[PDB]
Amino acid sequence: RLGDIDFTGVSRTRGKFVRVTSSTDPAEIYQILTKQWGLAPPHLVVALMGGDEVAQLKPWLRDTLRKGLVKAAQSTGAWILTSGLRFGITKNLGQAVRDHSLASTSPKVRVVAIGIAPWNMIQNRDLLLSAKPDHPATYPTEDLPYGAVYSLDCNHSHFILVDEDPKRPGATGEMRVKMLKHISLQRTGYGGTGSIEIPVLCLLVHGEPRILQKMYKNIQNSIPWLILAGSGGVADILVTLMDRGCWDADIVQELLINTFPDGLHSTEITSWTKLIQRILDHGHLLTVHDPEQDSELDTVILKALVKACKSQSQEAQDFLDALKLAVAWNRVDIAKSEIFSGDVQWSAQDLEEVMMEALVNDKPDFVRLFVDNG
Amino acid sequence: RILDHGHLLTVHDPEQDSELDTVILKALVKACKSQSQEAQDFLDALKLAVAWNRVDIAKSEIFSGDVQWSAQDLEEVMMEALVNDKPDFVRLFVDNG
Amino acid sequence: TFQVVQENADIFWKFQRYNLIVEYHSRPALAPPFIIISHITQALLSFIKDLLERELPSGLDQKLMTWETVQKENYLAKLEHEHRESSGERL
Repeated sequence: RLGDIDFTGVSRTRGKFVRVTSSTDPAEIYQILTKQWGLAPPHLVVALMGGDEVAQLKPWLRDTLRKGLVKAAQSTGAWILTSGLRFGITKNLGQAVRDHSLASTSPKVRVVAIGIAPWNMIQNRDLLLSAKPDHPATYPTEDLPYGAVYSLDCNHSHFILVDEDPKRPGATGEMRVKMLKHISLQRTGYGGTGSIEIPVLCLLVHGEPRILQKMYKNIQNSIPWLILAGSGGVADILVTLMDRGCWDADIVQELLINTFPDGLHSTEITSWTKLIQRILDHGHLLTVHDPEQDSELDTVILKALVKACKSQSQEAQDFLDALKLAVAWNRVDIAKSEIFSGDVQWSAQDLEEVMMEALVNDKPDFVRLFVDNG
Repeated sequence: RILDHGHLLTVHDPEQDSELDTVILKALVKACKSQSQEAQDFLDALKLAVAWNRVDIAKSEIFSGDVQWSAQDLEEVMMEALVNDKPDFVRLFVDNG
Repeated sequence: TFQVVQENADIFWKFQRYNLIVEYHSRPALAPPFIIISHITQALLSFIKDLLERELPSGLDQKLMTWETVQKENYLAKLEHEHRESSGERL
């Protein structure tokens, strides 16, 4: 069921949406996103996995995060997967995406804020139940309180509304995980000639213990994660344990109890402890972003992606996909530090396509680097 | 018994710091913070920090993680910063909800 | 006086040129003594019944406002960055 939404409020904007069930194949959803709605295959997918809690980020940290994310996404064509609900970090991030879209003089690269929200958490769903192809449904925007129901953000251009699964109350999370896994196995460009595998990345902002299962499932699907240093929720636990260097059951139990005193369930605490241990067992898929120190989100994104790929395999072909990504963002220093450091042998035939991409994309630093490297 | 308190004691070294107002504000906020952790207690200290246009001291001490600050909490302090020609505190309060 | 004035005289000429061009925008296309035809036509049209200073649709106006805000943010960020990389601040 596909329909268009005409938001009514301060700014009149038109947005698309589709109702989808938990039994749907993600291939169909990706196909309709790419073709039916005319969205080009993204060069970068960033998924927000938090910010819906009662506690919110500081306005300075929120603004830094939104500015860094938009700046990193504007280099190429990026998708920002969030819950299409006007609340928390999602509202401000969608507003920043919309502001960048209006102010972008080059429509060649587009930052699209996709919204995946549960159907039962939609305010005035009957208003959009019409979905007349000739007349798009009119939807009013209201800043509801925390509660348990929100209104769709008008700044998200496209939506993926998922119905609740009668089996388990995790339909939206499973759908998000499946969509991320399916997107991670696609090609960046229209054809598989000079196109790379789509880099899918997840961002954590003040997670709750309920999302640990979904985070571990994503890690099992082998997609990198970025953790905010000063987020507030599970992000603090993860960054503290990684700073400590080693994780033990007592330490993580104590930290989880201190950060979430309201959570008092022995089985739940043990399950969360096991989930955290298995999550940290990977490590190469985990990365810390500290806006106070680095504040360069694109640098952290590239470092996380190349770290994940390098941990995956040592073949030079694996780095070549990462090398193209490093070229695309004109981060020659990151490429020199990570890809071109001793271990990886690089033949002339290997660098032919990458040299073409650097030459035709007006990146002279990479041209010099490739000439200097055989 | 005097040193048992400690939070009420502060050292001023004119050779090193020589900024008496900074030491005074630090001592006052330290005493109040040791007294209680309620945000209302810091609000009286926040107004004092505003009055001396010491935005750095306020950011270091009052606005560091521990103390939750609601919009209704900052209304009067925002008024004081706005009407007293302190723009740094206006920026800080706008950035803080 | 010539040496002191020339630079300000150029700017003043540009400022005056704005007003003169605005003035020629509304002027009838027929030079006098012909201009009487234009005046009669204008009076008759008034009795019977602007490239500059234009009004834009709501969507375009909002887009331009957001674009100007983005440009202002970029300009302020550039100023802050150039101040941060200054020799004095580095020292």
